[PDB]
Amino acid sequence: EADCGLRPLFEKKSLEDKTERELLESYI
Amino acid sequence: IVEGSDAEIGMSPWQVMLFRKSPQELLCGASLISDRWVLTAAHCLLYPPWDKNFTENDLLVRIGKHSRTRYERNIEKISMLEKIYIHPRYNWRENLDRDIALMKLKKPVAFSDYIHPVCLPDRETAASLLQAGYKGRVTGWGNLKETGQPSVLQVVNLPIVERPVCKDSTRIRITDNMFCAGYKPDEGKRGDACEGDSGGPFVMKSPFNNRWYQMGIVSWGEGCDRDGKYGFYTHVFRLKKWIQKVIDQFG
Amino acid sequence: DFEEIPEEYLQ
Ligand SMILES: N[C@H](Cc1ccccc1)C(=O)N1CCC[C@H]1C(=O)NCCc1c[nH]cn1
Ligand SMILES: *[C@@H]1O[C@H](CO)[C@@H](O)[C@H](O)[C@H]1NC(C)=O
Ligand code: NA
Ligand code: NA
Repeated sequence: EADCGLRPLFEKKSLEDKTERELLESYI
Repeated sequence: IVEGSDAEIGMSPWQVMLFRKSPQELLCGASLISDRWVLTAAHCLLYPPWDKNFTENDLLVRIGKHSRTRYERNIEKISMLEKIYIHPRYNWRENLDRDIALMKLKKPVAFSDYIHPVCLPDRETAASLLQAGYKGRVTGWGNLKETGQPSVLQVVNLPIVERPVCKDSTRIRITDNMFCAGYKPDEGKRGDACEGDSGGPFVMKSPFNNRWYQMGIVSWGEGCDRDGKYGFYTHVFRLKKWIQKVIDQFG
Repeated sequence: DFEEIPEEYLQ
């Protein structure tokens, strides 16, 4: 849906989970 | 999940548990892709070598869960299945080629802080992110070791592996409808999916639009977290035309 | 192993 993939407790509040940065750092 | 960690609350709100009615037990993982559709591995529903061939009335879907065994009152939602759709060219005889299935729920599930759908990739997101070395995230309630079971949902981040390395790790025939992920022996870090994690999602967070996309489905592996072996995942984008055909004609 | 779920879902 239009809101897919945006988590209520994370992206929707601009909070990061404890390991998503590991994913971002691999996207090189 | 071997060598993972406990998920945070709400970390994977698209995570679905496939649950057998009788005996009451976990069958597989799955993912929520809309308010009425759940994506899983075909072998979660149909695997004749193990005498597995479930019908809709055999099963329930539990959404919004964190604890494996608790009934999470006021948080999880339990749904009955209207219909199962298995890919017509799913190859259970050889190598689990096209290991994908859809389940339509009898009624739409209400979204919440704990229940929310994942995106499916477009061609451009798939091309941009399905690259060797790029990491995704796998989640499930399956076994903690090859040879016990977790209290809460487990999560591990794993790198996509170059296709020649995947092919050279196994005698099973690999196809374009699969990719593999996991660390190499020389990399030190560990982690894998295991039995019970079948059907769960392999997700990546797009750095372009900051949305989570489901790129894979836990499909198969030889052992769990063995050195020199990798986990194999159904390539969701490669099978998206079938997903779209099912949803358009049965939605 | 699993906590019983409400009967409404099994009917
Ligand atoms: N060990 C088999 C290898 C195999 C592959 C293709 C065709 C037949 C058999 C195998 O993996 N299977 C058997 C059917 C279901 C599948 C399975 O358990 N998948 C769960 C994920 C997992 C298990 N281990 C590590 N990740
Ligand atoms: C699976 O079960 C359905 C109905 O129970 C049956 O029609 C179908 O032939 C079975 N498939 C296999 C591969 O045994
Ligand atoms: Na090989
Ligand atoms: Na390995």
